Amino acid sequence: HRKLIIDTDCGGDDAIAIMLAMTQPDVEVIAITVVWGNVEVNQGMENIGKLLDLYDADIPFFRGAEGPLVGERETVQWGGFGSDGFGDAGFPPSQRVALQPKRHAALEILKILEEAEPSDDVVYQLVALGPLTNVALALRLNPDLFSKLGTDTIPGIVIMNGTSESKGNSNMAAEFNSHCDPEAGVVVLQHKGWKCPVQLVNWEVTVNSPMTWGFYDKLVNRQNKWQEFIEKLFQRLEAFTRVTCVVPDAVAVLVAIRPESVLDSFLTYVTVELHGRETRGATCIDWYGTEQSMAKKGRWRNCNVITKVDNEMFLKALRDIVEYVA
Amino acid sequence: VHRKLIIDTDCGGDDAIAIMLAMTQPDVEVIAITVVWGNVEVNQGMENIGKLLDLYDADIPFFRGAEGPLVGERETVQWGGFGSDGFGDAGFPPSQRVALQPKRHAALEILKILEEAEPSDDVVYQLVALGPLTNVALALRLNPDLFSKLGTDTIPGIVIMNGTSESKGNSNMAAEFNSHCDPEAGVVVLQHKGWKCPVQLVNWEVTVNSPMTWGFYDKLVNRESTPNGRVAVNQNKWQEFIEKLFQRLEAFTRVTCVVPDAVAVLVAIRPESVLDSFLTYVTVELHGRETRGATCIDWYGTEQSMAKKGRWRNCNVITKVDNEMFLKALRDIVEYVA
Amino acid sequence: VHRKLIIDTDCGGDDAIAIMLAMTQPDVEVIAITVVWGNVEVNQGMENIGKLLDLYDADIPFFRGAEGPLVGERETVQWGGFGSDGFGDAGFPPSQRVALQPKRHAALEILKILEEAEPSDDVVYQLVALGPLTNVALALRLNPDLFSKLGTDTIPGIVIMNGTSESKGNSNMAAEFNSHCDPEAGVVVLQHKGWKCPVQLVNWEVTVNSPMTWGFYDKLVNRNQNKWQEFIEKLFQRLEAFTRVTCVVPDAVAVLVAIRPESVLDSFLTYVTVELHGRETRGATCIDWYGTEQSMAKKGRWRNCNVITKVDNEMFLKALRDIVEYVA
Amino acid sequence: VHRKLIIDTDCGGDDAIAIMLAMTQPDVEVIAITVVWGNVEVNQGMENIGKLLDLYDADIPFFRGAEGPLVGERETVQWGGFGSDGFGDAGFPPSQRVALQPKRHAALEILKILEEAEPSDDVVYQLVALGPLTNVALALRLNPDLFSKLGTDTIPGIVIMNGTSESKGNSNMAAEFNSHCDPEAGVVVLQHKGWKCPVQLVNWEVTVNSPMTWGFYDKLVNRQNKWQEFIEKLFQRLEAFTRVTCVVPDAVAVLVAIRPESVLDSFLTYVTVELHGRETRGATCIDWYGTEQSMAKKGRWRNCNVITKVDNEMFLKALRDIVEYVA
Ligand SMILES: [Ca+2]
Ligand SMILES: [Ca+2]
Ligand SMILES: [Ca+2]
Ligand SMILES: [Ca+2]
Repeated sequence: HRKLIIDTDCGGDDAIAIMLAMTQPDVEVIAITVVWGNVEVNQGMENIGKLLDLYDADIPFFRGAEGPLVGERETVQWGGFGSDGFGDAGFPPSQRVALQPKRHAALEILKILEEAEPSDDVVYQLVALGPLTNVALALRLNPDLFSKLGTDTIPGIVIMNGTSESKGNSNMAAEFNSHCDPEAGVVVLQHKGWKCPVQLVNWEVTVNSPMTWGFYDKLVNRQNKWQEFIEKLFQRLEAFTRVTCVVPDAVAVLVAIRPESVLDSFLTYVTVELHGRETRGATCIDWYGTEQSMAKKGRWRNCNVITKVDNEMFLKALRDIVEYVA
Repeated sequence: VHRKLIIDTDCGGDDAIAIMLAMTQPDVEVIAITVVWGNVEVNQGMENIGKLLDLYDADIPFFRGAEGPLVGERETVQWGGFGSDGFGDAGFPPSQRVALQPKRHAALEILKILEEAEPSDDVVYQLVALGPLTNVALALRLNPDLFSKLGTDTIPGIVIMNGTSESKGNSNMAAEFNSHCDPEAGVVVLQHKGWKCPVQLVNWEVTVNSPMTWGFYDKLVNRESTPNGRVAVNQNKWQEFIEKLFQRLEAFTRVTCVVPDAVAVLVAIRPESVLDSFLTYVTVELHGRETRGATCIDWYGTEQSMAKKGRWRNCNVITKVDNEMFLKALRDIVEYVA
Repeated sequence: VHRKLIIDTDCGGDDAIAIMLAMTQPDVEVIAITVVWGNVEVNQGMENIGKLLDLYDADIPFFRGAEGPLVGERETVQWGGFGSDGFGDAGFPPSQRVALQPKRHAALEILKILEEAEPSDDVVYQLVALGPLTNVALALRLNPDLFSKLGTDTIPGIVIMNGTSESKGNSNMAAEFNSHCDPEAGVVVLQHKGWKCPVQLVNWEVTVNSPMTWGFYDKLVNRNQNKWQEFIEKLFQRLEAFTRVTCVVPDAVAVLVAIRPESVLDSFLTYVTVELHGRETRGATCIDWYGTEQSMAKKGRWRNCNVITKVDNEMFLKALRDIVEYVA
Repeated sequence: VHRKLIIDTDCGGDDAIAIMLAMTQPDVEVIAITVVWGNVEVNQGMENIGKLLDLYDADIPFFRGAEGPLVGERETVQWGGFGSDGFGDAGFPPSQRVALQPKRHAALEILKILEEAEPSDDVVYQLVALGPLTNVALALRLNPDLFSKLGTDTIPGIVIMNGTSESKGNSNMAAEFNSHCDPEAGVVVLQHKGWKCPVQLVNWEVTVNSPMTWGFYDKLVNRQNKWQEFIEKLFQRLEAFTRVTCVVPDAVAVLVAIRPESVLDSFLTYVTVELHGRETRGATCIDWYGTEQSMAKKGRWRNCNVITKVDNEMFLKALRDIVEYVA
């Protein structure tokens, strides 16, 4: 049984990803932590509330950082999902928002880790679907508790972050979440004491595991109440971009909870550039480094670069979202 | 007007003189000491603060903070001017106070103090930072709103010993130690929205400009001679401690002795000691090769040019401190009766 | 179309194969070889070119160029894959051609050749750069206008073995050797206004994707030799001992792209530049994958560079095969 | 000692006063003027030098140099303090000298001059740089060895108006214009091995500390002769824009080159230019506390004399000498 903390900036693919986690057996989302990114934290809170209304779930969700770990944001809000990142769909506003605790998301990660009881029946995982600010902030406050995540075998942290080929979608080199907070990425990747290397679910690997617009049409039944919500959520994205639809965060959640969906990967040293002009936020990957090269430069195999996900397993998981009975 | 201070510190020789100055001034109360990495490691820092509070018998609580920069490995080296422990290698008796202290991270303690703070016309809270800004930045990103509880519209909420005014760097060619230790933290502090008063930047050059003479020092610690020659004759426990604390620094460098952190504490509690300053936009360079940690100052920026760049006057660069008031405050340390 | 090539080079093992390729292809004539620092120092490079031209008894002139980057000390290290002289440590007889060469800096020679050139659609001049771009940048800064004499509206004037398309850096984590050697020079080349055709970027990954097999190599070198095969066996002997299923010969791929444009099976035309200021990414190749006409105009960007993504391996092997079968 | 100067310039208002100072001093001869981009474009610059030489009837040759930085697009803006042409928008008659000038790029002219230079104890050669260092850097990478012909063991071969001593940047927060214009070029000049004497750095703050008064200026232009009339016209926009003191930085640099006794204070140490900072690109980095052992450990040496005080009295007298010149 997996217990997940999902850290998110609450866009359309974040919603599909959360839906995937909540409709999979032997998985329980125990907290949702909101971070700035594609929409502002206040709007994010509203989005999560609307998504949890749909499920009637009593999962607690928390306000996190409104900007980067260090300095003004150097990225722009995309707007691909619409002005609220959620379809501008007219969902009824949620009464869940005001009920939520005041605790900063970072302090909540720590509280959950503190209260966590790892055994072989119950494993805890953090999946990060937005800029890493909340996670970095928690890490520098109490680094030790992060060893409670994962197993020697099961990854404690999976992140939707960076590139494997520096096809940047934010600047020329850097992926959005990474570019949003490069400092936070360094803190996550440099951290000592993960039980398993960070799993890097990067842009290119999600591009190569998309859904077809044809598949989408069938998903949304071109109706039970889940398909209706997905149609409304994706309506702006659909008008703006529609042969394939890339749903990155959902790929990340799939990697976390079905590790067999990883068909190919490369375990090596990875870090984030902080200081370049065109390359701030770039993912730097030691492709050729030997154990002897790394020792010399104080590197180590800290990151598993995911290079191929099983598309078939992904589609089935999406299919499972719309067939879910509580 | 009573001041309640939080002092964030990396626990070197000049940090000790600064805390001594805060603790011996009337209408001032140090309510918490938060320890940060810098010239000594946090563990050693804790031991230093404990030895300093033994001297006073003070029950001020102190807290372990960050062991390294906000982001990445330290890019500075430990100076060693005050000795291997940054505190004289003097054989002070180890303190029993250390083990008694609460486990709380220093950052969470700043937030707790701010949360419990009850500012009024008669009570003002101030944060004086005497080391790398890591703890402060960390507290700031967790709960930025609480920081408006510091200061008044008139009295500065934050005074930092940090940076340069002329980029005479003492860590690399351009950057001062504390700034260079954690440039990212400095950006967080200076870019923060909602300080009641601009950050007061007590920089390297203004502290160099307000030093003590070795001759003054000799009198501070009751060395005399004639007769015959230089020896301490009837030292109080404050002078004895100061003599032991500075003994390595003295052997390494000894006409003037610069005590930067003490100057910053003076600025915080006696604002009339600021003879000259320049209010403008200041930030810290994060990305240069030779200039990482540099203090960048908008010397010629107008209201118009700052508006167009998303700048504002966020920092008061202190350029002259009253040396006479500084010496008197040091004098007041050795004359203190509880 | 008769091609006249200027080959700028740091005179390593793959540089030699590349030059051999140019010199054994019909309707191609190498008219100058300009030497640049890189995997070997300029003096050693001069010696290498001399020994290669001895083999052919070619009277092609060759020139000393920059001994270091456009700006600052080198931030790369000499690889040593081809041996201590970058040329097999093979005991080739030293060349008498070296002392005969003109004193002219390589940069000023590029300018002289461009000045004397009569370009038409029958006779095209092409610069192929196989090393750090120092000499080219330096020439470009001094007389940028003359560089329009290279190429056609159809045929590329400049082809460079440079950069990555995927930031699999072989010098630091992100940057390829030639690019990391001189990132400033790379910006000068890619930012230059007035190329008739975009710069062709023969990057690391595309050359990795078009290698030779060690088996192919054994046949190339006949495994009763001829003089070309003997020289290739000796040139690659250290590389072979150090690394030997596939052998990557990047500079040869670049020369192939310059003289047989039909070997480019796939490419992407967009805006490309080189990072100057990153800590881990100095020398990185920055490629505008998603740039549109609207986004590029706002950013002062334009489609300046053709990123080569697949070369025809079959055409490549045939061209290497043609080296060892050459009769003057 | 007879001095032979090459003056590298971006042709603004203080560049003109500076060149006028060089041309009106005894035992000085300007033998070439090399034009570089900066406050005005090279084409405009050429026009300006031509108008200045018309005034003197001088047959000094001048050359077109770099239109932009050594590497990448300019990251600075044209100031416009001296007006739209950097020269007063004054209506000076256009010069017939421009079309006569050789086509040689300025960089290759520096090399030709150095190649033909004949140093002796009677004749010393100096390069004074009054703009972005692009031309000088470009000449240095092409043929570094020739640059040892400049100077003496005692007399500086290169004097530059460049950088800051206190990082009071007038282009960004940290950097001075010329330095910010071309940081890469500054590294090339400062890192060069083989100068006979350290580079003399005539920086922004020391020139601010040796200005002229507007009152002095009034007396200078006779508030009249052909020299004064020209100076009044050249400074007319600057005067309307800014007018107690008027800073004339390039003139201070020329003064330091030709009257070394005007340097009242300086500090010899290791200096370089930041290439990679966001806010500090173009900053002057100075090793204030470096020692002989500390510098050796880090591959540094004393490559640069940071000028910290110039004799204002000597400066004013030299300006005074401009308007009293008889050929
Ligand atoms: Ca997201
Ligand atoms: Ca301190
Ligand atoms: Ca090569
Ligand atoms: Ca000028």
